[PDB]
Amino acid sequence: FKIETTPESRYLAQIGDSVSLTCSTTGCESPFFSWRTQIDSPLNGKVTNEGTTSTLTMNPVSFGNEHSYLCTATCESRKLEKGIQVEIYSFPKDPEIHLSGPLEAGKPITVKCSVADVYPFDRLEIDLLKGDHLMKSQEFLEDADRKSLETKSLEVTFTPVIEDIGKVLVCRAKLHIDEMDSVPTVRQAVKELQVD
Amino acid sequence: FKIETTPESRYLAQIGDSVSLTCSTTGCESPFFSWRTQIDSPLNGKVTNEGTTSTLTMNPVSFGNEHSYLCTATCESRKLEKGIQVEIYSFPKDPEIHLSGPLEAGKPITVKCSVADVYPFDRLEIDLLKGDHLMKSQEFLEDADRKSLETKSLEVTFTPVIEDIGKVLVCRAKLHIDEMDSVPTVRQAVKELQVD
Repeated sequence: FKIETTPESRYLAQIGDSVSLTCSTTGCESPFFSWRTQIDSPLNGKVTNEGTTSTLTMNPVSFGNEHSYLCTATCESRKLEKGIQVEIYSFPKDPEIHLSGPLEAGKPITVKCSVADVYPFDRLEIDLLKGDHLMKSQEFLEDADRKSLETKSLEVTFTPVIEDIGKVLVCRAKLHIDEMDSVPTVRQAVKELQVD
Repeated sequence: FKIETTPESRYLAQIGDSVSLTCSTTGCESPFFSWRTQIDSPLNGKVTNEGTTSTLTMNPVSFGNEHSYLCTATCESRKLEKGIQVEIYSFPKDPEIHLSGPLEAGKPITVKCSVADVYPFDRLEIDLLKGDHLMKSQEFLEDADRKSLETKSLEVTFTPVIEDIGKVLVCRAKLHIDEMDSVPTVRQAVKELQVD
C-alpha cells in the first residue's frame, strides 16, 4: 500500500490559525492511522479518522504544535511513516519607540525600540535609525529555545547635537519569514526628535 | 479639566482577543494623551489620538499586555492620570486523552490527560473521571514558568474490569478565571474503553 500527506512535508502557520494536516493511504482496505510528534509528547491537536484519511486538526495552532508530526499508517501488519514539520510565525504589531526624556544639550537620551509577539526570534532583526543612518541593529539567536511571545528589544544611548532636532528616529522590525526572499517582512515606527 | 476611561477600571481579556482602552477629557480644548504601564515598559499595543480621546488598541492581546495601563491626560500645563488593569487568561483547547495502549480486561494501562495553552496555571484543575467517578484530579499552584503556555498533564494507570466496557473515560479541565461565576470554565474530552 502507499502513504501520502497534505501538505507534502511542511506547514508554516501563523499562531492562532486553524491548522489541518491529513494522512491518507491507497492500496489498503482497512488502514489504521496514528499520529505522534518526534518525541512522543502530547499532540495538542485532535485526530479524526474517516475512511482512508486521518486528519490532525490543531486549532488554534500554538507553540505546542511546533513539531515534526509523524503519521504512521498501518495496513495488515505493515506500517509506513511520513512526517510534516509544523512551523509557526507571529508578526502582528508594529514596533514601538520610547525615549528616556526630551532633547537636552549635553544630556544623553536612551531610545528603546521594541516589538511585541513576534515569532520566530532567530529570524528577527530590529534596526534603529536616525534619519537614513543606522544607529544600531539587534539580532536574537542566543535567547535559545524560548518559544513564548516575549517582547524583543533594541536599546541605544546617544547625546543629542543641535543638528538632530527635527530628524526622525526610525525603528524597523524585520522578520525573515520567507527564506527565498532577499527582502524581509517589515513593520516600522517613527518618532520625531523635537526639542524640549 | 476632567479625565475619563472605558472601561472604568479593569478588563479581563482572553489571549488572542482584540482589546481597546480609550481615554478622554472634558473641559479641555487641546489635550494631549500618553499611555504607559505601571512599570514604564512597552505598551505592546497601538495608540491613536482623535480630538479629545486616545485609544490603546491591543490586538491580539497577549502576555505583554498583562498590566495596569495608565492614561496621562495633559491640559495646558496640567496633568491627570487614570488607570485600567488588564487581566488576561487562555483556555483555547479541549483536553486530550491518551491511553498507554491496548485495552485488555485486567491489564494496567496509563491514561495521560493533557491541556494545552492554559493561563494561568494556578487557576487550573484537570480531572480524570470514569462515569461520575473521579479517579484523579490535578492542580498546578506550583509552576516554574508563569507566562509559559506549556501543556499540562495528569497521568493515572489502572486495570479495568469487564464492567468498565461501555463506561466512558472523562477528562475535564476546569479553569476558574471568573470570580463572579460559581462554576469554573470547563472543557472536556471523553474516550470510551471499547472492547471485543
